[PDB]
Amino acid sequence: RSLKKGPFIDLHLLKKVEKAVESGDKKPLRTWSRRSTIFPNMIGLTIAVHNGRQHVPVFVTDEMVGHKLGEFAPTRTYR
Amino acid sequence: NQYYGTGRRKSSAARVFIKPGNGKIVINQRSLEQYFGRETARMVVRQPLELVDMVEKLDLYITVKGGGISGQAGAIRHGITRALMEYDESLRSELRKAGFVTRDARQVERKKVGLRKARRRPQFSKR
Amino acid sequence: AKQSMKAREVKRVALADKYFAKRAELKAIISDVNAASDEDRWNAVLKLQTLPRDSSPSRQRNRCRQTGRPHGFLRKFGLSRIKVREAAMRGEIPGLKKASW
Amino acid sequence: PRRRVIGQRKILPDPKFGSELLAKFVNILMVDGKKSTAESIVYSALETLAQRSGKSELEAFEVALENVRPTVEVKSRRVGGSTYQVPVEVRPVRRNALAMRWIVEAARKRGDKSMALRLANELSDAAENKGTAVKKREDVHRMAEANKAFA
Amino acid sequence: RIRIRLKAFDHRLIDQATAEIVETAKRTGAQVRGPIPLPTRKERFTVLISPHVNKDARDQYEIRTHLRLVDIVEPTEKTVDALMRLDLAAGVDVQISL
Amino acid sequence: ARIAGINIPDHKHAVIALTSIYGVGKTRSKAILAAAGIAEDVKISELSEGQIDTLRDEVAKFVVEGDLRREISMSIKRLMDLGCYRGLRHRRGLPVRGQRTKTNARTRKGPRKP
RNA sequence: CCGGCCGGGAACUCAAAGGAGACUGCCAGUGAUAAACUGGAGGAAGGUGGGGAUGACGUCAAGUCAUCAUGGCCCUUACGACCAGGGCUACACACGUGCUACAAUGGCGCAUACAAAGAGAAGCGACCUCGCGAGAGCAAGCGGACCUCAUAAAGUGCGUCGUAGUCCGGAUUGGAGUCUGCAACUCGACUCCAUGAAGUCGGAAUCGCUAGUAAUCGUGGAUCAGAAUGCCACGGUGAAUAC
RNA sequence: AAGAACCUUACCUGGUCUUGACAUCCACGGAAGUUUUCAGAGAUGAGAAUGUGCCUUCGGGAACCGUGAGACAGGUGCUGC
Repeated sequence: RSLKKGPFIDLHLLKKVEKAVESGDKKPLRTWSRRSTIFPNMIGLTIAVHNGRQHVPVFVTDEMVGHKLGEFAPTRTYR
Repeated sequence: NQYYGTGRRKSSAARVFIKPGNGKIVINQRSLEQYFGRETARMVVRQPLELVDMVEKLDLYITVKGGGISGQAGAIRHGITRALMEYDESLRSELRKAGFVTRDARQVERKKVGLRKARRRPQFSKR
Repeated sequence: AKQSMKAREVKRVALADKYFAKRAELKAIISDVNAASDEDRWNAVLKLQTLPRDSSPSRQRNRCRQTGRPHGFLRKFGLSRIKVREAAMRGEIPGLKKASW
Repeated sequence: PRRRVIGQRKILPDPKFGSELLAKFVNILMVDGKKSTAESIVYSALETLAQRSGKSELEAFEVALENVRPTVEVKSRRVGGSTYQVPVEVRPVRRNALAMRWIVEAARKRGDKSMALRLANELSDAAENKGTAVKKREDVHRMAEANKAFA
Repeated sequence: RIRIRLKAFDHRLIDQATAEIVETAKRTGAQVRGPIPLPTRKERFTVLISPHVNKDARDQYEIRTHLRLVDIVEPTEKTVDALMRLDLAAGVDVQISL
Repeated sequence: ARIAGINIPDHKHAVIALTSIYGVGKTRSKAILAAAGIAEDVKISELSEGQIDTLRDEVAKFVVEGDLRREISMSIKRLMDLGCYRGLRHRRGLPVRGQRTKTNARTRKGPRKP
């Protein structure tokens, strides 16, 4: 819907993702960049996205690619 | 030879040159029937021309800018009445006992602060 | 009026005019529809994070110069509405009298 | 008002053959300030009624109006206590205007095809005194003639 | 030839500024065109007179910018330099273009 | 007049009739008629069957009632399967595009019964 | 090449200044021969011509020490300071303010004519090429009565729609795209593809308006990187009633 | 509030800083400034190359930056009774 030219990601996030990928399965990676998209190469990681006070781990899937990380971090808890 | 009236009504401003000849009206390189003669208020310019006939006395080269259809037409009317000066008060005494000389400014009032369109308050409510 | 926020804002202005307005080509010229469609533009947007979260012109709130108020600001005089009225009535602003028509 | 004893305004005569009453009729036809369209509808209905009944534009209206022209209206004038109705004669300047208002109100409803057709049918109906404006006139005359005890 | 455009805020100052700048160039540099009106620019502003609620109360100010063209026709020696280094009667932005 | 599934229209122009099909509106209908060589002023009462055949073999190019319905259902089901914010709003029955839920947003929330 | 495009002028429109005029000025009647009211003549304007700013001693021990200044109470290894993310946009509900409508004096497609006031330079952005489109690429003019914003809409004519929840209505929804911004999920706007809702004039009750006012239609500006149906201002058509 | 994506922000979670981000005094050492790499959510810590004048009281000065104590700074914290 926006940013026609290339997805957006953070330097720390991309570096840590490539490192963990070339290293193998690792503990959940604590991330704070909900503004970032999801590459196809990150499928399998259990990264933990910040929701505002805690970090929710999410298992990246092949469908969870075009969307961002914040789409799966419910912030406002109602009832 | 050729006399002049200015004319203006509601943001309009005209220039009516009046010359003895045919009974035609050439306004802004367009005729009166195709300028606004097809809409309503078709004879707001011909109204002050039956008490003193126009069919075969003289024609008018007219220009007008500013305002809208009826505004420019009333400006043309006032310009005609002001240009009828080579036939001076000798005819205006009759032209005035039916109007056609009152400038009739009555401009649109400015929008007031806190209001909506200078009179419509913003929907008062008690509680 | 939160001298902390005022110092923060002047720091933003300094850092922004220092970094951007001079190196804006990294996002204005390289991000172009040309032969740079390859990893060049990817590395361009990658280095676009080289600069801190600040340094951008959109984080400039344009507060008042006397008080530092964020709301009611006029880009013409650089002051908020309260202070611009005060100065106008005291006679500081030239040509600015009460309008009536 | 309370102190202003000002009178009525002098409206502009009709752009067609000179007439003030049908000019007022046109003035009371207009919504959103569109006067050109109201004049077009009025002229259409006038021609449709003149060609159908045989009379002309100015005469036809007159016959129809007088059939819806009320005699007396009831209005609340309480005098120290009870609040009752008082039937009274209405001025002519308001009488004709109210007749035309009832005409236009009856024409707003009863949608045949268009506004001009609506109004021409309503005028034809008031001509023989069997329309809806005449029904409103009769409702007013029934409200009167029953509470005439208060005078 | 010499396009002199002068703008100010107060008319009862800019008018006499134009009068002096025109007679100090026509008495020796005549064939001038005079103070063309160049209509005024009115920058209006509507602010709130209160720092809080009661928005309906607003103050309306404006600044007028009166302009004038002198439009000297001939670039004379009695004109080109006689226009310069004579910048008194301040409060008026004058712009000379060749 | 047995085009895609429905499209039974009587005394309506070609485009106003094709708008009866779930999957083709106004611009798409005009494009269908432009590619078939049909005018937008004729009705189904006058259009011959030799041209109903062109309508058939042309409207088949775009997604249709069943295909479009199943695509929409599959998209909504994929969202509810991923469980994103959009899927959560879909399951809770609330607007998705950030509309006002405090006072407005009554259509997607349901009638104002309570 | 009929574009005031070019010579040519300060007549005309517009334009910024300085003046005139409208001030119960004159007449008739009424009124305590006073004030004043009514009517009339000239006049564009009759009686504070139209509109605006201008807000009396004081009341509400009203609102703001969160715009700002300051008495005192407190923290002053903190209630001070920096930063990533989130929220101020959350929703079983109630209310206020507006927009959109509920359709035929109207919706849709086409051809046409008439405005005022304003903004503009790390911005307005001609012209040309691409797309149904939002916009993109090259790139003149303009710190401005020349350049841009910027095509004014209602209105006029033509053809369709036959009173149907219907071509009125546009809410919500899935994919894709355009623009600002470092990043548009939470949380922007915009055009297109499909969808089409409730709604058929609204209970008690309640608000605005007496003139270019209401009603209706469109345009600009401040805020702003982007982001208004709000605010301010401008202009077109333009009523009814006031016993 | 003449316009909350971040900013604005004065709120919450989390990580930090502390005579302190903003202002003045003493003493000490370093021209200021510029490019760049590592870890990190960033704040930050650790670094690597460069640059050395405006006047000579010339035990250095007029700026800028690193640190120690004390006077202090700061508060959109309360009180419009």
